[PDB]
Amino acid sequence: SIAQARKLVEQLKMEANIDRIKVSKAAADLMAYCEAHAKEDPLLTPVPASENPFREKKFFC
Amino acid sequence: SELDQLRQEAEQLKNQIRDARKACADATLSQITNNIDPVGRIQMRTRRTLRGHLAKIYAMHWGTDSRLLVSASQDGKLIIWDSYTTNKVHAIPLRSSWVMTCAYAPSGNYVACGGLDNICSIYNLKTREGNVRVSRELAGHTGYLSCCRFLDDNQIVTSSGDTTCALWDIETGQQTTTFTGHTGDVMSLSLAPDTRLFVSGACDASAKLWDVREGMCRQTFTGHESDINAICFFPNGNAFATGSDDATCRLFDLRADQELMTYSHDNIICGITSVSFSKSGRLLLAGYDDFNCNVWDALKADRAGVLAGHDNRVSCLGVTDDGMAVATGSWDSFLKIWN
Amino acid sequence: LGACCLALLQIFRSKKFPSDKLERLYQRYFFRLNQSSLTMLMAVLVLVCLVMLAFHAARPPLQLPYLAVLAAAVGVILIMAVLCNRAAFHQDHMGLACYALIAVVLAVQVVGLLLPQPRSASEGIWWTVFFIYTIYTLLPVRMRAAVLSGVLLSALHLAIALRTNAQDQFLLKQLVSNVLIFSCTNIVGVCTHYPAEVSQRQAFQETRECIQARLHSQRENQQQERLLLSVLPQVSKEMKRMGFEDNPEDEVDEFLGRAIDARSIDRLRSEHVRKFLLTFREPDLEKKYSKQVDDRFGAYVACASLVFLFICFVQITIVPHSIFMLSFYLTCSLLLTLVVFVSVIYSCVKLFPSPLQTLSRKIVRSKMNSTLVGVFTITLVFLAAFVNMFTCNSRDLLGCLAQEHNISASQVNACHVAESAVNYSLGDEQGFCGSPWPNCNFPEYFTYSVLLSLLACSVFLQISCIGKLVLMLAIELIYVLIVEVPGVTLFDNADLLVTANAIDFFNNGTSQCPEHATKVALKVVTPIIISVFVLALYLHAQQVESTARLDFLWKLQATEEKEEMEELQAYNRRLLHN
Ligand SMILES: *C/C=C(/C)CC/C=C(/C)CC/C=C(\C)CCC=C(C)C
Repeated sequence: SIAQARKLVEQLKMEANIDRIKVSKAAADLMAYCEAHAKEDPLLTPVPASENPFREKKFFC
Repeated sequence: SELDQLRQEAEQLKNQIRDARKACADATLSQITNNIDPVGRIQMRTRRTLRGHLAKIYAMHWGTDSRLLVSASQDGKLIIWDSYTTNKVHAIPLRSSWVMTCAYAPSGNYVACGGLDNICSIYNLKTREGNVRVSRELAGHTGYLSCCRFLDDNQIVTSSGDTTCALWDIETGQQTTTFTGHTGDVMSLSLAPDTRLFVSGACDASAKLWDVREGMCRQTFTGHESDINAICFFPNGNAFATGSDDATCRLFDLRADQELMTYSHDNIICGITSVSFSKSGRLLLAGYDDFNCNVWDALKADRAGVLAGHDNRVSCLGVTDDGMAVATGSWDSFLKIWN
Repeated sequence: LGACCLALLQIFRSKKFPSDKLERLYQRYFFRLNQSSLTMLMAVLVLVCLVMLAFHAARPPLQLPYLAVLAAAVGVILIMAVLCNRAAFHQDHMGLACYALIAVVLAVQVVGLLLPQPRSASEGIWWTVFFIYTIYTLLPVRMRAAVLSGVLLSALHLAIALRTNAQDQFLLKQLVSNVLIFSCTNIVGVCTHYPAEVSQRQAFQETRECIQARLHSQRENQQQERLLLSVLPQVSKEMKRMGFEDNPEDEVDEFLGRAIDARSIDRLRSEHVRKFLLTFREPDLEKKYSKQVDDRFGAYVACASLVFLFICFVQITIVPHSIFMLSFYLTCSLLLTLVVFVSVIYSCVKLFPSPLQTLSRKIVRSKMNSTLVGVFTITLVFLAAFVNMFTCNSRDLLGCLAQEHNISASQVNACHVAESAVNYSLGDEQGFCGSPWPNCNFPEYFTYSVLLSLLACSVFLQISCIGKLVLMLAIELIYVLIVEVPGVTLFDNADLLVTANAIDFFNNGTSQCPEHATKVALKVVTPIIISVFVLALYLHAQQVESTARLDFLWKLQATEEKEEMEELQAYNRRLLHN
C-alpha cells in the first residue's frame, strides 16, 4: 500500500490542478440549454394526439 | 511517519478543495430558481402496459428507432417489443436465472446482457441464416456485472464488482482498456453524447469521471452517506445526477465540480429505484420503493406528480430518445408506459 | 312435480360472486366488452323506430302526438348512443342506461300501441316482439329486470288491445293467440337469457379458477425460490437488488386488472383473428377451439319443443282442425319427440342401453350431428308453419264480387263490399263462391309463427352465424315467396274484409266511408319486418360469436402462459435438482 498512497497523492495532484467554473456561469448555461430545448420537449408542449403513437385513437360505428 | 504526513496533507488538499469550492459557491441553484415558476402538476397516465415477463424486470433499453425496445426479467427471458404496436419482436430464454443488465447496439445489429456470470453475452439478431443466436461471450471480469455500454460494434464498456470496469475489443474479446479506482461495487455508468467521457458510481461513497480515450479519473464527487445505487447524466453533458441510499438525489456539474440541487422529502421514507429526465430536463422522474414513483420539477425539485401503478420497487425506467413516452419496469412483472 | 318447481325457484336466485371487489372488476371487464353491444342495440332500435315510423307514416291521418313522441324517442336514443360512445361515460351508469332504454321502449311501445290505425289485435305485434326479443338478447339487463320488462310489455300490449278492441266478436281468438305469443316470447327470452347469463358466469368463474391456479402455482414457486436463494450462498446489496431483504386475492385482482388493461380486445381480435371469417388465423388455434364441447343443447331442444307445443296450440286454436293438419303435426311431434329423446339420452346416458348411449355421445360429441339435428328441427318447424297453409282457401273473392257486383276491381272500396256484406263475411268458414276451402283470416300469425320460428333460430346459439344466416334466409325467402306468390289473393281478400270489419258499420246514411286503406299492405309489410328481424338476429349472432371467441382466446392465452410458467418452473426445478 506504499506505492498506492503515492498514487493517491499524485492523483490529488491531478484533481487539484483543474480549472473550475463559477456556479453562476454554469447554471446560466444549463438554464439556457433547457430554454433552447424546452420548445422541443413534448412533455412540456403536448403534441396533437394524431402525431402521438400513444394517443392516436378514434372510432365510432 | 509519512502516512500521517500524507493523511494530513490529504486533509489540507481536501480543505484546499473545500476552499476553492466554497469560493465558487457564490450562490446556489435553489436560490436562483426560487424565482422560476413550478412546472405544475405532471400527471402522465399509463398508456401501454407491457406484460409477458413472468417476474421482476431488471433492465430495458430502447432501440435507436424509438419503436423497438429490449427488456430483461427474472423470468429468464429477454423480450424485444414493437412499442408502437407493443408486439413482441424476440423472446430470448436466458442461460442464467440472474441477469442484472441489458443493452442494445445503437445500430441494433447486436445486443448484450450479463450478471453474476462474469460474462457479457452478446446476441446476434440478424444472423445470415435467419436466426437469433449468441455471437460473443465477454469473459474476464471477476465480479458481478452491474452496467455496460458499447463504444462501437467492436468495442464495449462494462462494470463489475471486483473494483474494476473494462473496455473490450469485441472482435478481440479481451479488455482494451481498464477503468479501475473505485473501492466498492461499481453500479452504473453513462457515456457522453460525444462518447469521449463517462462517469461511474460505486459503494466507496465516491463517483468518478473517466476519459474514455485516456481511462484515468478526472473528477471525484461525494456527499452521499451510503452506496450510490444509480447515476444519470444531464442531457447537455456538462452535468449529471446521482442517487444513493441516503434518501437524496443530487446534481453535479462538470465545470462547477460540485452539487447544485438535492431531491428528497420528509414524508418520503422509502428509497428511490430509478431516474430519468424530460427532453429539456425540467422534469426529474424518480422511482420509489413504497410502490410509488414521484415526478419532480428538476429545476425546482418540487414533486410535480406521482406515477403509482406498481405494487413493488419500480426497478428501472427510461424515456424514449424522442421524449414521446416513458417506460418503467417493476418487480410486479409489469412494464408501464407513461405520457 | 314439486321438486321440479322447487328447482325452478332455485333457478331464479341471481347468481352473484361473493366479493364486491371481484364483482366490480368483472363488471369493468363485462362493460368494456359490451359497450359495443349496447351501442349496436341503440342503432338497431333506431332502425326499428324508423321502420315503425314509416309504417304509420305510410298511411294518414298523421296524429301529431305519435310523430312527436317517435321523434323524441329517436332523439333520446341517439343522444344516449352519443353519450355512451363518449369514452368519459362512467361504466356504473350503463345499467341505468339500459333501464332508460326500456322506458324509452315502453314509451315507444305505449305510443306504438295506442295510436296506430286501423285497429287490429295483429297491429304492432311485430315491433313489440322485436323490442321484447331485443331486450332479451341485445339489452344487457338483469334477469329480474328483463322478466319484469317483458311481462310489463306483454300485459300492457294485451291491456291496450283489450281496451281498444272490446267490440270484436273474434276478439277471443286473437287475444288468446296474443297471450300465447307473449307467453312464448317471455319464455323463449328466459330460455335464451338464462343460458347466456349462465355460460358467461361459468366461463368467468372457470377463468377465476385457472387464474387462481396459475397465481397459486406461481405463489408456491415464489416461497420456494425465496428460501432457495436465501440459503443458497447483511444480505449483500447484490442479493438485495436480486429482490430479497429477508390479501393475496387483492394482489391477484390488481395484477389481473393490469393484465385486463394491457390486453386490448379489439386489437387482439384484429391481430389473431381474420376480420371477416372470424376463424382463428392459426389453424391449430381453430383445431383447439373446435375441440371445445357444448353441454346445454338438450335444454335448448326442450325449450324448442315447448315452443313447438305452443305453436301447435296456437295453430289448433286459430286454424280449423284438419285430419291432414293433425296427422302432419302428429308426425312432426313424433319426430321431434324422437329427436328430443335422442338429445336427452346424452344427459341420461346411464339409463339407456349401450347402443343408444353410444349414439347419444356420438351426437353431442359431434357438433356436426347436433347442428344437423338443429337444422332438421328448424326445417320441420318452418314446414309445419305453412304446409297447413296449403289447406287454406284460394278461390278469388274479388273476381266473385266483381261478377256479383258487376263493378271494376279498381273501383272496389270497402263500402261497395259492405253493401254486399250479406253474402261474404269473415265469419264464414265455408268456402265463399262455392269454394270447398275455409278462410284463413289472420295469416300474420303465420308470420308471427315464422317470427317464432325465426325466434327459434335465435335459440340455437351455436349454429354458425353464417349457417344461421343461410338457414334464416332460406326461411325468409321461402316464406316471403309463399306470402307474396301464392298467398297474395288471400291477403288482398283479408285486407279488404279486415278493412270492412274495422268500419264500425252504423247508420251510414251516405256511402262516404272514412276511406283510405289506413294500413300498409301486409304483403309489403311482411318482407320488411322479416328482413329487419333477420338483420337484428344477424347482429345478435355476431355479438354472441365474437364473445364466445374472445372468451376462448383469453382462456387460451391464460392456459398458454400457465403452461409456459409450469415449463419454466419445471425447468428451474430440474436445474435446482441438477
Ligand atoms: C356509422 C353510423 C351509421 C348510423 C351508419 C348506418 C349504416 C347502415 C347501413 C344502417 C342503415 C340501414 C338501412 C338504411 C337499411 C337499408 C336496407 C337495405 C337497403 C336492404
